[PDB]
Amino acid sequence: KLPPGWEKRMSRSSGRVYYFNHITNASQWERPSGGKNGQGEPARVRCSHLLVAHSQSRRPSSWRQEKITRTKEEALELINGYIQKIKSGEEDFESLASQFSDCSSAKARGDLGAFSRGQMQKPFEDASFALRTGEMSGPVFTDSGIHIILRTE
Repeated sequence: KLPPGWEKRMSRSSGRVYYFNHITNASQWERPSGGKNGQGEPARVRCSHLLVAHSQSRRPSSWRQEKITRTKEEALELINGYIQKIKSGEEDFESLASQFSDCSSAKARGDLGAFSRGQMQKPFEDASFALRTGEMSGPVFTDSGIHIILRTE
């Protein structure tokens, strides 16, 4: 029971019963599913993401600032914060991706078009293919920094 990645947990020092995904890093009270077996995975998936980079990113630069100084932890604070804002409904994913993303895709609502396994960084890819149409991920790390993936197709 539970699609690839999913699991049942309980937050530290806080009695919370919810679902967690080891691949997407998504957290939610609601159960992801409710009999669709041998479902495997699609061959292609269109995705949008918002990327925050830190000092250890392969390319500590982006269209937002000539030189990235923020640390890993600081960049993670930002992701979380953007996630908090997305989920609360206070701010949609696209506008946040267009305002703060460190990938040139920011000028495209953060879209990346449909892709298949092979091109993207394995961490980002595994997440993307583990996400379902309309689902959003939790923090995702790659040599580019920390992402927030949103599968559109």
